[PDB]
Amino acid sequence: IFRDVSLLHKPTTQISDFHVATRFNDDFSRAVLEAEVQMCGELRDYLRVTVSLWQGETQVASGTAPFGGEIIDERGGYADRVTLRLNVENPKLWSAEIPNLYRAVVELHTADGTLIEAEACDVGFREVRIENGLLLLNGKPLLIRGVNRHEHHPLHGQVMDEQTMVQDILLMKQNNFNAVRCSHYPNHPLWYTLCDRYGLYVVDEANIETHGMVPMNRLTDDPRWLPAMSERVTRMVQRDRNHPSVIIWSLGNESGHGANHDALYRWIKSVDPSRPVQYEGGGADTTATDIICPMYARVDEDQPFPAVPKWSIKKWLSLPGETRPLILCEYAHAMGNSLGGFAKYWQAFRQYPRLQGGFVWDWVDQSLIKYDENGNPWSAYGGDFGDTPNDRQFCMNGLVFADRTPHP
Amino acid sequence: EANIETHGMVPMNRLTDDPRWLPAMSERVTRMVQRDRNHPSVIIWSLGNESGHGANHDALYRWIKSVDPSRPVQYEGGGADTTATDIICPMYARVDEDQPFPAVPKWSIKKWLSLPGETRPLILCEYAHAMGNSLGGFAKYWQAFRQYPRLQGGFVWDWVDQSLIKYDENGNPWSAYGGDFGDTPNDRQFCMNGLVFADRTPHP
Repeated sequence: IFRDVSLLHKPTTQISDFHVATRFNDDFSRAVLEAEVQMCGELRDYLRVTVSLWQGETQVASGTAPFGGEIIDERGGYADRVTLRLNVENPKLWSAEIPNLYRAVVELHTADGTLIEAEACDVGFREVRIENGLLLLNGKPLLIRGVNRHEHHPLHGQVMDEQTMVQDILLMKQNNFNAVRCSHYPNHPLWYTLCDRYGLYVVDEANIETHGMVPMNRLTDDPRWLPAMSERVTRMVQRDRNHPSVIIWSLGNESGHGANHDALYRWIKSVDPSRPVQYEGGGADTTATDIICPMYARVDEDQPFPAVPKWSIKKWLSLPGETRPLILCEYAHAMGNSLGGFAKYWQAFRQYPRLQGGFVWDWVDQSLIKYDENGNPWSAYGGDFGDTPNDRQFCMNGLVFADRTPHP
Repeated sequence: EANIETHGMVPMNRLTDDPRWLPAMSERVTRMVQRDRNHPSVIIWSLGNESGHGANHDALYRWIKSVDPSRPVQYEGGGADTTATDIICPMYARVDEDQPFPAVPKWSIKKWLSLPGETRPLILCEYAHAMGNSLGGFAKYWQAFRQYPRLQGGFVWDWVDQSLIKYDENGNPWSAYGGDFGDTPNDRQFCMNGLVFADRTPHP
């Protein structure tokens, strides 16, 4: 039990879910905030919902309505849902450069003004789109200066705390990073919130990795695993969808390419078209990814493995028929005395538009603390716990040591 | 290639964008086609050279496509990738470095292909200026050509030296060039960029 345990007391008639969405006009001078709310319990005509948008102390917009959506099909609509739309003139936009945030409050009350209960979330106005081969944020094209980060503490193992999160964030921002990839599973909830607030772009990734199968595909191509996989994707989305920092969804990691991915990718697109989906498995440019997102592709040299070659990044883009943007999910393996050639990458990124950066691999060394004959600590690695079988140093590829002290 | 080059106008477009030259231009294209269309060796039609990019080109390019869809059309003027060419066909674009002149930059060839929205093949109408002691870097080109599919080669510039024979005080011949005929104004050696000398003897 490595993350928290809580108790939540809800009213009988409550808010069961809600989502936020923001549309903009051609120049972003106007937006619409759209909130869809669903409730559970008995539906009584005196029930209302109010969604209010604050900016600080200042209420910017508010909307009130009673349950009951628009007609959706031949049987009608959702009586237990309501969608409000608030107009916001000249909204302050969220970005990693300036994390403009608003507060959204969702009140479930009766008409006489009595509050049954309230929920809330931070809201960031931003638009994410792939357009014409480019990935845009609020209309301009990003250049991702990112890194992959695992949830690792030398002392606590995989238990995360606010202090650690924050440290990481600040180091990253201080060091010129824009974004982080949740290699390779959904993170501790607070993470998104901090990113939302400090300003980092986040790629949220499903907890699915079947690297060790042969071939890699074996389960992901099997309909019998479809359900299990399905839950790893869907729940992630239902949970993190309202955070502004999340700009891209990822189907998992190194699980080859199976029909299960294709389905899940389509699912997402249907459910939340606000973000792009990416998946590297099976060659990095499959039908299950909106972005070419290889790992360890060289700048100028090709590595043409059978079935799944890794072309030089500059070349990959102009392969016949290709038009997607390219962002490396992992590049520049930072294991020990490393990072040679880092600049070559930076230069291509800067010269080719469709090369919108990448995620360095990785943030922290996954070393653990051990103690000697005199209660003296020391950094341990693969196989140091009599662990079998093991990959030794392979767990140390960070840019910073487990204590958060930097490697050169 | 059509006999049309208005390199010396300012801007380059000046006549090719003028409806009044449409007819004249038109005949330079149409007659070429009517005459050479049955030869198998001809695989691509070109609208001319260095005459910028005008509405006259667009029309003529469409004409050809209509009349003889068996071949592609190419024209470099106006940026090398206009709407009047089926192929990106720049001249002197470098392999790896960009030359971003206003209006008509010359991107590095590897980069040019992946510019957003671009999908045509790229073949250089002129590259590797073979003037005098030259051809350095030739290999860089060959290597890109070989690594990138959409880079289907190019045309070196050029075959023979455009030098002419003159005779001395004793009926001895010698190779003459720009301005050697009291010619004004002139571009001197600029007429010698061949891979072979005018006599057809090779340069190294």
